[PDB]
Amino acid sequence: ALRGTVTDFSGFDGRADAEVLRKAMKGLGTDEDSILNLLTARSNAQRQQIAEEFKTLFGRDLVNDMKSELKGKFEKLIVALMKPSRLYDAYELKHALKGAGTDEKVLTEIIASRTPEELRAIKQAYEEEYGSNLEDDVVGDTKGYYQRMLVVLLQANRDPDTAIDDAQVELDAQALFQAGELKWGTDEEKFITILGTRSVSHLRRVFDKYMTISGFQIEETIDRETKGNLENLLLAVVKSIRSIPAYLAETLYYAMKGAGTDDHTLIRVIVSRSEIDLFNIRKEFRKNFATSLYSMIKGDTKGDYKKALLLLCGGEDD
Ligand SMILES: [Ca+2]
Ligand SMILES: [Ca+2]
Ligand SMILES: [Ca+2]
Ligand SMILES: [Ca+2]
Ligand SMILES: [Ca+2]
Repeated sequence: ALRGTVTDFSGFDGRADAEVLRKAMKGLGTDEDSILNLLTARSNAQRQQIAEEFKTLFGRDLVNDMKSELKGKFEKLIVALMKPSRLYDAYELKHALKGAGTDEKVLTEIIASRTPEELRAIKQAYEEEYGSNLEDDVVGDTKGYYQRMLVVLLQANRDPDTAIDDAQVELDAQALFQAGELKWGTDEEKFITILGTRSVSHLRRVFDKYMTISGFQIEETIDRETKGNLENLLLAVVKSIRSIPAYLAETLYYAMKGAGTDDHTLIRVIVSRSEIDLFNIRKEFRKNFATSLYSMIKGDTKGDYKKALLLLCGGEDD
C-alpha cells in the first residue's frame, strides 16, 4: 500500500561513506554537494551507521560537524535527515510543545495524522529522550476541548477495524447530526468521543451516512459548528480518517501555495514521511492541486536546500 521515496542503499559501505563526508568538510569551505548527494541516497538507518563509523574513525560527531559547516534551511534539512526516525516526531513535538509559545499547528498535524501504533511509539521515545510524559506536556500547554481531543488521540485506543455494523453507523451519523446542526450550540464532547475513538473504517461509513441524512459533509458542519483550534483539529482528524496521504499532501500544498514558504512544515512532512508514504502523498498531490509536488517545490525552494528536497521528493510528473 504505502510507498516511501527513500530506501536502503544496496551497495552500502558505512565506512566508505564516512570518509567522503570527512573529505567534504575538512579544510576551508564545504562540498555541500557531496553531502547532499550522499545523505539523500541512503535510508535513515544507514545515515545512523554512517554517523557512528565517522565517530569511530575520526572521533568527531557527524551532526555536530555539519551543524558548524552548513548554514540556513539546507542545514536544517540535513539535520532533520540525521535524526533517527523513531525520534523525529517526538523531537518535533517537544519543540512545538516548548510552549512559551506552543505551535498548535504542529501538534494538530502530528497527533491527527499518526496512527495509534505510531502514537504509542512516539510517546515512548519522547519520555526516554526528554524525561517528560508527552500527555502531561500537552495538557500543560493546551486548554479547552482542543486539549481534550488531543488527549483522546494520545490514548491511541481507537477501536479496531472489524465488520461494519450498519445500525451502529446509523446511530453515530444521527448522533452527530443532533449534537451539531439540530442543537442550539454544540455538544463538542459527542464529536470528540465519536471522531476520536471509533475505528477508521467505521467512521468512513458514518461520514457518508451523515452526508445522506443531513445534506452536509461532516467537514462543512465542523466549519459551521466549531471555531479555532478545535475546528482545525477536527478537520485534521476527519481528513486523516479519509486518507492520511491526502491530508499531508494538502498541508504541503498550503505550506507553499502562498507567498514564500513554510520551510519547517515543508521540511517536517517530507523528512518524516520520506520513508512511509511520500510516494502516495505525491499522487494525491498531483490528483488534486494539479501540479507535481516536485515542480511545486522546485519552483518555491532555492539553492542546495532545493536540490536535497527534490532528490528526497523526486517524481517529475508527480
Ligand atoms: Ca570546512
Ligand atoms: Ca550553522
Ligand atoms: Ca449548532
Ligand atoms: Ca469556523
Ligand atoms: Ca510560493
